[PDB]
Formats: sequence, structure tokens, C-alpha cells
Amino acid sequence: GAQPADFQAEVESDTRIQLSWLLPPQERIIMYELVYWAAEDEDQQHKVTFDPTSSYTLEDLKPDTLYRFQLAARSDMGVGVFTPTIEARTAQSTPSAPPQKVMCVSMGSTTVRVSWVPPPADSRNGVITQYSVAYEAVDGEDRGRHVVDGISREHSSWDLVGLEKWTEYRVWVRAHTDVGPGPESSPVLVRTDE
Ligand SMILES: [Cl-]
Repeated sequence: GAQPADFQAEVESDTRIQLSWLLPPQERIIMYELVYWAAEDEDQQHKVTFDPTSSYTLEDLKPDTLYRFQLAARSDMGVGVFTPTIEARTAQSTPSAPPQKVMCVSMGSTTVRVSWVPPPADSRNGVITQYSVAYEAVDGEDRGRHVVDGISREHSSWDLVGLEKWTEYRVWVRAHTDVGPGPESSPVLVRTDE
């Protein structure tokens, strides 16, 4: 079939982009071939073939990723040439994995230093914009969770202050993008001095 006309891409979400084009005039269209790839990894292309239609929503894409697309039409006369490339970028998401390497060390009777590294690069789904640290006493009177947020992305540690003396705490660390919070780490236990 003829090169598809008015081929366009619309971002729908962090994982979905809708492609659309014109139905070809007076052609016995049989199927379409959609070739797509991430701009950052142009050696890895994907093709999906499908029955005739004028729109296709690609799903399960990677968040915050610039994608490129080309479309070809197969008619009873065979497959034609591909469209020029078009592009669209999926939205960001929240992180899909916690901060890694979480450690806690007592720094006195009422202070604990929490340290971490960012979640793996492929699970950030956007630029990491803040961290939060949650803590909860294991024993003692206040058994509630307390959360410190707004920790800037350049921090790799944070001091929890004002804790109770000789008290054990659970500590969890969580990453955020502009979209919102990701999951928190598995808890690390730490006890204050004296
Ligand atoms: Cl929390």
C-alpha cells in the first residue's frame, strides 16, 4: 500500500502513546507494520503488525522516554514504504524501586544518620527530585511512624534528630519524582546510644 498519510503521535500516559493516520483511499489494505524505538537506543527496534485501522495505542512503554515511530501499509500489492519518522515522549512516572544500600548508624543518644544511594537508573522513571525518610520506634512509648520529606536530591544521608535514648528504630527511605513517591526501602533497624 501507499505510504501512510498524516501519521501522528499523541502522548497518553507514562506508558502509552496513541498513533493515528489516514485510512488510505481506494486501496485493498490488509495490515499495518509499526516500527518503533527509543531515541536513546536506536540499535534496538520493535515492530508490531496489526489488522487495518486508523489508530493504534502502544502500551507497556518505558516512562519518560523519547520514542520514534515509522509506519508502513501492506495491501494486496505488498508492503509499501515507511512514513518519515515521528516522535513523542512518554510522561514521567513515580520511581518503581526504592533507594538502595540503606544504612543507619547511631550518632549519639538522640541522633541517627541514615544513608542511601538512588534507586537503579532504569526504575527512576524521571528525575529524582526529593527523598523522604520514615522512622518508627520498635519499643517505648511513641510507636507511631514519623516522616521527614523534602530532602533534596543531592543528599545521600540525613540525620534523624530528637530520638529517644537507648531506643530501637525502624527506618525506611523513599525516592520521589515530580509525579510523586516511589516505594520505600525495606526497613533498617538501628538503636540510639546510652
Ligand atoms: Cl511514608
